[PDB]
Amino acid sequence: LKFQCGQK
Amino acid sequence: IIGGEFTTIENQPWFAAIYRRHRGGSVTYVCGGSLMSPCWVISATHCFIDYPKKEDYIVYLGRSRLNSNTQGEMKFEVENLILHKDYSADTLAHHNDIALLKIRSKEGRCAQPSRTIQTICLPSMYNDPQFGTSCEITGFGKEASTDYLYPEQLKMTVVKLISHRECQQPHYYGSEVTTKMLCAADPQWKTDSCQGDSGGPLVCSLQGRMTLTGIVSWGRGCALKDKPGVYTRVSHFLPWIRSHTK
Ligand SMILES: N=C(N)c1ccc2[nH]c(-c3cccc(-c4ccccc4)c3O)nc2c1
Repeated sequence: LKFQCGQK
Repeated sequence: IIGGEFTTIENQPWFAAIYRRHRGGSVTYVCGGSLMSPCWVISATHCFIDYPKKEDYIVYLGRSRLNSNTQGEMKFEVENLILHKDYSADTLAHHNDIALLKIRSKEGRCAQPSRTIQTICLPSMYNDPQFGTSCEITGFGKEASTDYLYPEQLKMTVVKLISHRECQQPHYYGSEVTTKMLCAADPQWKTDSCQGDSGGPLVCSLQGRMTLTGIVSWGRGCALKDKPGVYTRVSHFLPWIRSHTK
């Protein structure tokens, strides 16, 4: 629910 | 990419596709890139060198195909185009081949988080994976060095990081490769990046995260023996990046 760099 | 599998953007949600508009009606692909934060995309200065007119570039996020649409894709305008000062190319290599694009949507917004759009993580100051590491590269580039068209579906492949010592060997690239570049190849010289993949990411895991370790930059041929693909060493540009993404 917002960016989480690196997550697919 | 030579070799590789075809994928969808849900598998590379940080990949961005940059196209250029022409008067006459067409938009042609330029290079790939990655999303660092909501408003910033990173790519390679050589992609913009011959035509540094930011108003003629379009950046698309959430795209699995080259010329058709994907549901979920976002389109953007380049608000600030930052090329590297000290960018130089020779007969092969490009030095300081990293660039930043600040994206703005026609409504005045930056990227928003979905299942097809995500940021990739940066490495920490001069920290890299060890040679041997398998990283994956992605993009819409040639499939054979002889092709004159790019695939319509996104491809991906896995390559391993090699050391400078192996790359600077005389029968490879000698001194064309410097400490601010990285080399990556397939053990059996079967897959690699190629023309059309420039600006795209080289992602590996570092301390648990999926990190943008390199940017596709140059190479001699595609998937040739003892001619690895060369990438910009992002860990060595973090100062630069920071200075502009503050
Ligand atoms: N074998 C490789 N690892 C490789 C990777 C990326 C490449 N990109 C190119 C490339 C070749 C001609 C023109 C451009 C180009 C792309 C955009 C703007 C200007 C030139 C390339 O990126 N060759 C490449 C070769």
